[PDB]
Amino acid sequence: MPSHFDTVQLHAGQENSRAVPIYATTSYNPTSNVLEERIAALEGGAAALAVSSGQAAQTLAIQGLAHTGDNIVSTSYLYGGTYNQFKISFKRFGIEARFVEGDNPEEFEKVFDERTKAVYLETIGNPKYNVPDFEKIVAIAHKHGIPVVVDNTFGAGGYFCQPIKYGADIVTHSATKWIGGHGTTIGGIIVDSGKFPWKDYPEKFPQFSQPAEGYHGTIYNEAYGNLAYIVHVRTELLRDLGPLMNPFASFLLLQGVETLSLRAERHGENALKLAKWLEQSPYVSWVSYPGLASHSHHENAKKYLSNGFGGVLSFGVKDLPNADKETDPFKLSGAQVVDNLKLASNLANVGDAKTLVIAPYFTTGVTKDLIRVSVGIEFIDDIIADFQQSFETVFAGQKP
Amino acid sequence: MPSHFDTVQLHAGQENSRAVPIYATTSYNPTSNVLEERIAALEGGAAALAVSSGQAAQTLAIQGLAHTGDNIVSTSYLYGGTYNQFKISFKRFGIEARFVEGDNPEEFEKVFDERTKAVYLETIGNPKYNVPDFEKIVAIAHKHGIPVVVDNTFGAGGYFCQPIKYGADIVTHSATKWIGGHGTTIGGIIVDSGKFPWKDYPEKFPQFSQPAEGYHGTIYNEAYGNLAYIVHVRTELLRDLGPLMNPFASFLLLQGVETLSLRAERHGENALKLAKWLEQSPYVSWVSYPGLASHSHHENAKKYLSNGFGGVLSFGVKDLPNADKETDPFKLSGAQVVDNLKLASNLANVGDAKTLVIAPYFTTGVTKDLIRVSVGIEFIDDIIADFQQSFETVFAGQKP
Amino acid sequence: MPSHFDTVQLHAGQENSRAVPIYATTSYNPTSNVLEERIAALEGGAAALAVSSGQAAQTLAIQGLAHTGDNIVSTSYLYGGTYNQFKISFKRFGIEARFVEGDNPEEFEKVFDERTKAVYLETIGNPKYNVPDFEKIVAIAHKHGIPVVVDNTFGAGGYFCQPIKYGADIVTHSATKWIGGHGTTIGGIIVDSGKFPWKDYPEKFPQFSQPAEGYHGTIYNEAYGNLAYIVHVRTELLRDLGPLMNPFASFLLLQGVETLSLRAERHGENALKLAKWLEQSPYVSWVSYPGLASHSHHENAKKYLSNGFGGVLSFGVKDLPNADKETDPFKLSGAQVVDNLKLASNLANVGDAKTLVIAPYFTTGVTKDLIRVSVGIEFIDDIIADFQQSFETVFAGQKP
Amino acid sequence: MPSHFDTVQLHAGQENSRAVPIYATTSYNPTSNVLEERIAALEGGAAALAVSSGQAAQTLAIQGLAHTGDNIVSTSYLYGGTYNQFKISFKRFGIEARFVEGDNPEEFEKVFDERTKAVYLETIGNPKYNVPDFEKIVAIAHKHGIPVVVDNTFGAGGYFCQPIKYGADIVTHSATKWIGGHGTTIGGIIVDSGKFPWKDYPEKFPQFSQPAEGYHGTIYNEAYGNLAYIVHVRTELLRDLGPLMNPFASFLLLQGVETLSLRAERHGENALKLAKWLEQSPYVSWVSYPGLASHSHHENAKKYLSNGFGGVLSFGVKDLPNADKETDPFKLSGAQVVDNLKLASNLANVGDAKTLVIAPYFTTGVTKDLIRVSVGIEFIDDIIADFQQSFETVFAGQKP
Ligand SMILES: *Cc1c(COP(=O)(O)O)cnc(C)c1O
Ligand SMILES: *Cc1c(COP(=O)(O)O)cnc(C)c1O
Ligand SMILES: *Cc1c(COP(=O)(O)O)cnc(C)c1O
Ligand SMILES: *Cc1c(COP(=O)(O)O)cnc(C)c1O
Repeated sequence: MPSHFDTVQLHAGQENSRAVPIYATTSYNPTSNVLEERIAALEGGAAALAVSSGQAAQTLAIQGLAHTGDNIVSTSYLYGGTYNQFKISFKRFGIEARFVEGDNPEEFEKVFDERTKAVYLETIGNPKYNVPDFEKIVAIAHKHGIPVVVDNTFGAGGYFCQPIKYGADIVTHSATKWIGGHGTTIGGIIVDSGKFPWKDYPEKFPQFSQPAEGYHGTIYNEAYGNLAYIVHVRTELLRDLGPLMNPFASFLLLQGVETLSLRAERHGENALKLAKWLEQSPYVSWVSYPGLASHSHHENAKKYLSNGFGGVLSFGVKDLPNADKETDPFKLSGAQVVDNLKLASNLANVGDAKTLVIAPYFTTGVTKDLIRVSVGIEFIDDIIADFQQSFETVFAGQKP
Repeated sequence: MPSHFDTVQLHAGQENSRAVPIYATTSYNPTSNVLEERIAALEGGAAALAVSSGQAAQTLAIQGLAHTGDNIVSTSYLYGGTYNQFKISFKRFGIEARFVEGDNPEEFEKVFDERTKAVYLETIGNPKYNVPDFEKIVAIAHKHGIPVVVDNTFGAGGYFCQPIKYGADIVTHSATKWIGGHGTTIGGIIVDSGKFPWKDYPEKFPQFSQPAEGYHGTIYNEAYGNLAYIVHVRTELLRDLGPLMNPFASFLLLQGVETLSLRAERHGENALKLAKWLEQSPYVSWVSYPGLASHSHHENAKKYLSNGFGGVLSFGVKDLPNADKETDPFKLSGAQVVDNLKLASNLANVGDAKTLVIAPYFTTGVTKDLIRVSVGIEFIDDIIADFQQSFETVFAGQKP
Repeated sequence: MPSHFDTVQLHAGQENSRAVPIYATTSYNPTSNVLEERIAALEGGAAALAVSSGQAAQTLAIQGLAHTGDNIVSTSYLYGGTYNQFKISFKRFGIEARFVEGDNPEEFEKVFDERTKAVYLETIGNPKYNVPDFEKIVAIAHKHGIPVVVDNTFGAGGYFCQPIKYGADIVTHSATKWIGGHGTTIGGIIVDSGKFPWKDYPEKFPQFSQPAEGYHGTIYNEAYGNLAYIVHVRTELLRDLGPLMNPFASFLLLQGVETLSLRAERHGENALKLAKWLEQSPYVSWVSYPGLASHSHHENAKKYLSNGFGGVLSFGVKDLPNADKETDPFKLSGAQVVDNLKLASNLANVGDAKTLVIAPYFTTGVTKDLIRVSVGIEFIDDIIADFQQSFETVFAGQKP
Repeated sequence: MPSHFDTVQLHAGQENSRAVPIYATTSYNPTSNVLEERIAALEGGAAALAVSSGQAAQTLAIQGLAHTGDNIVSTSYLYGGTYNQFKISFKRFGIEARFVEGDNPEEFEKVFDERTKAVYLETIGNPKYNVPDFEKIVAIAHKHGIPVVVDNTFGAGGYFCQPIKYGADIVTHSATKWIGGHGTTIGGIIVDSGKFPWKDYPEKFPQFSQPAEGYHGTIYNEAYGNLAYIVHVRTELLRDLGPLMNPFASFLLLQGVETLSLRAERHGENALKLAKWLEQSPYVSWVSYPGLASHSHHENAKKYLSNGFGGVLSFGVKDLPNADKETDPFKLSGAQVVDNLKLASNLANVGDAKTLVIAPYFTTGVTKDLIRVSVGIEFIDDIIADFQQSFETVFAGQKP
């Protein structure tokens, strides 16, 4: 299970002061550059760009492809923060999001036209935890000269999945999650594979083909070759729109990256064990996790993930007797179970070293019985023991 | 000079640990909140929002007003980065920037239609340091139901000018400059006056009057009344597009604010004394600074600024013999003066406590003789002596 | 009023990235070195050393001179924490502190013996704010081959007093106070004049004259000449005993240093004005401030202080009716006034930009009527008004 | 391998903002408080104190036991910096360090007298990695009423050893090393088991028995019972002597602790494998690591360590021809091996996630051939391959 990734996450971008300085300066960012190269190296990309958040990394990524009058094609299985960004905020920019339920390859193609500037996927989709069929979707997007953008947040900076290996062109990360690993720092990363042939599609992507008025009349394809996309995103979009990552955030996230494979491995082993334990528990109706045999999209998971199946799972708790008669929400077995955990923390992030839970129906396909768990790196027996005592307290004196 | 500003910059938002904790967390920003409240109070606004840069402040401020198909109307006296942002970047979003030379208010009205969603000004415009006629431009924009957005970066956090006092609706700052004060930290702020009556223009500004699909069906005008703009910018745009200020940035900027009035006063007084001296120098051909009586906009400057005239001036250095015959740039007198400076630092920021100079034709009204100076809070005799010794070097073996 | 000091506090040690990096590194401090060189220049010293606290700066400074069996001679007008340090902690190290009273030099001579390794002064002593007669005490210490160590904390980093200019050998600072300026960061500085002739006293100070076994047999006097003291303190004491300043602290203190003269000037000016105003107040029995003619050591203050008289003052509030008939402490006017302050903050620090108060008799001569103010840089009229409204409340229904 | 240590390292001290705020304040440290409770829980201690560095932790730890005229008794197998501290700087304090070669209990006893205030040991001693016989040495120390102080730095925060379970009284750490884990942050920890019965030695330890003049006449043994040591060290020594830990360092170290078990396990496993590999190399003359069967102390090591044998090893490289005629020491083989390493970094720290090497003859038992290696958590094959390619280069064109 140890591999070269362990070396890369400590050395890529550090060429020759051993720790990298916080260049807290406006004027002459080396700290962000190390981070960028390291995540590039871990993803199997050519270059990367750091921005102030996951949401910013997704925003710039798409705005570097699509302009007013354009469209993008996305899975409907969206991290809920991405869904509003797409359907609502992007619409105010004249960018139309088109959603393909299920991920039959020919369903994608039926909404393609010449104004389609990206296909957008998530490595592990919220909230059915389906892994996309990267090869089929990439073949069909590339056939029509459309680049593929993948949110690989749940791939933990490349540890569980490197979608560039399966043909993805652009990868985005909420580094806020597993890359940082400690719930201290918000950040995003955009990674360019450097393999999408912009030159073949000068009319679809004029931003790389035509002199850039905003950058000394540079033709990005001529001046930067295969890095045209990421250079344009840096020199025009980041410059003009300004979601830059603070060097202190760059520093903290570099600290996390140094232990990424160790943390992620443990997150995955703990999540698979917790998911298996929940599934056999008499308190639980169902569990959703990509590493369970019972998972529908397990075939893709097995093919495209490695070293495990991600840090996150969902499960439903069985009802208290008199389930639907109870007029009060908070008194339902899901919210109760969350309120009685002592180890797990009730809050909305994922990718902390600490185990985190949320019961969606009660604050933020959301049923009342549903608990989402970002599984931490605590001792698995204490994690399980925490759920068990919560179940016990909630179903107090009353078989499961 | 001392005023209640001195008290506010230390106490607004810390009404109730004596220093403000850096809450480097993702999950449950309070440092950001103190900064926002403090800049709001100094500018006389109702509320504010901190974001990752000045560029982002301007981007979100406009994107909270204008959607694709809309237009905005702007002075053409723009900060370099605002120009490309407006001309090139906003165009990709379907927002048309209409530029209007001079500060005749009839030039503004000329280019209004009912899809005009903002008028945009700079308190002290670049590169000629023109202060606009706030009263007249506001009057005419408000007549047509159009809100006025003012980049008050050169007003130093409200110290040299509070555009809201003259009817501005929205104020944006590069907090990177004088607010921070030390060249360490990038950051932006948006300040809402809360005096623009969104309710009276339900169709020009649908984002405040129609149910927000991306925010639980809320009608911002109904739920948040006079704070509809700023709440929308926060809960929709900031959330979806993601240019968040890091808490370490919030923290350092808060430290700068606490001395803003002390610093800005000294920047003002030093700039004026440098300007007057350059105006008597045999080595100078012209000087541009709003507090000089010879400046074309000296009247507006006197009426809308107070406590001084800002920290930035430009001047032209006398030509050396063979100036147009000279083919090589670096031997032009401007580049040579900048090269021989010892105290001043050659870089592009403004608003550092250190004095900074740039000869924009020899790096980035961009004529060959032109030196721009952001005048620092060094002892004035040391700043002057620095220019003097360089002039002497550059022009040696001649007659001043 | 402005002087070269304003240039020095921005430029010294920044030799040739505009801001100084945070080198958060164990291995290869540069940030620290800038702070050191800058405070040395501000104090007219040859070199300096940064350490984790004012208490650490005092400890190492003394342990750089005195060993077990030795004594030092100190004013008894000690900041509270220095007294315990000296009388109690130093004793466990076999260093005996001898406390001399008043300013008279002859009393100094009487307790001097061949094992006296230092004389210790404070620039403004607690809590009577008496300034020492530097010239007489230095003359009589130097006659006996004894160096003078001065805690110049209340000197505000050289702004109000540079004791080295009156012959002091070694100056220490709690940089926690005026040097940082914001109550955020704890730190200490030791400054060496480089002017004490260690070579003339090889027996009194063997640590500079005998091969140092702890440092490869170096004789500090030969290898480092006039810097023997500070090099010995760095390379032996800091190394072995370990009170090192973290580079983040170094960074924040440097930011404060950049406005030192502006803050200190305002603190001094506001304290004098407050002091005068309290004196004429009929709620006030007495006022102690070095810049009042009423002060007993006024003449030392005017000879050795410049640009003002420090940031700190004490005063007595007149008794309420039933003065000695109150056996409840908290009903006395002193405590009542601090509780009804709205702008001032009640805590034990000095040197914050904000106004700080304490009634030491009701938590930390220390009489029942006494309030200690560290006067901030708020608008003076707001500070005064805060006292008045407090007075009026406490004395409501009763004459001044 | 995974255990409860994994939960404790995440949760101890964070009872109920999910991330710990950085309280950068001088006035009212909770960040340090979390780190102290955590390291105490990981060591099996009652309480702990954070200080500016490991050197400071060792200094205050001893100064809280021994006063002028006292002695302590110490292994001779000391980390370099400790030896100078003990032999030289402590002597200036009137504390005599009595060094006891070897690890026979009885040799400790022969230098005990009634002024012996500590026995000081190291978990893995330098420079030959000997583990002391804890049980035997604690029994003879405690028989004479002497507390045992253990530098457990190389125990990695309790992961490889918890000396308190073997009867140690006080444990110190350089948290600079594995606790922190990234070479970013300097710090120390003192841990008190709360088991040493101070009340039975009121004259050997008057600091806990006699009213404390430096702290309100308190008798630590009465007011604080079994926590008298750690409270006296905090409220008197830390307060007067001032080696405070900055909250930024607290925060960074807390982040490191959250991955301690995962890092330390990989360090231990990587060192053992590198050790074994070195043992099959034709370029190596000897290897020293506690986990090898050939190590002199292998039995103590097996008894008192667990989960591995620590992260550091040393070895000696064969000479190149003409050792003795070489007059440039950078042309010797140990130096050349270090110079040709690509992955390993040449510097003095240990306990970084990166592999570090030093050949101490060429910089800081120190012989020509010695390389010390702090083995990092890179992929072991990369680490081995680095040494191999280095040997291949240095000894190119030769017999092996
Ligand atoms: C958290 C998250 C995001 C948004 O990231 P931020 O850094 O919080 O802006 C987007 N993608 C995935 C799948 C996420 O989990
Ligand atoms: C610097 C500047 C900007 C841009 O702000 P950043 O914080 O550098 O993104 C905006 N307008 C003015 C006038 C500024 O000087
Ligand atoms: C605050 C103070 C000290 C102690 O400094 P710390 O940085 O608080 O350890 C010493 N001397 C003076 C006069 C003080 O004001
Ligand atoms: C590094 C170290 C120390 C000294 O700690 P610092 O944090 O460098 O002051 C002492 N003991 C051990 C064994 C060491 O490894």
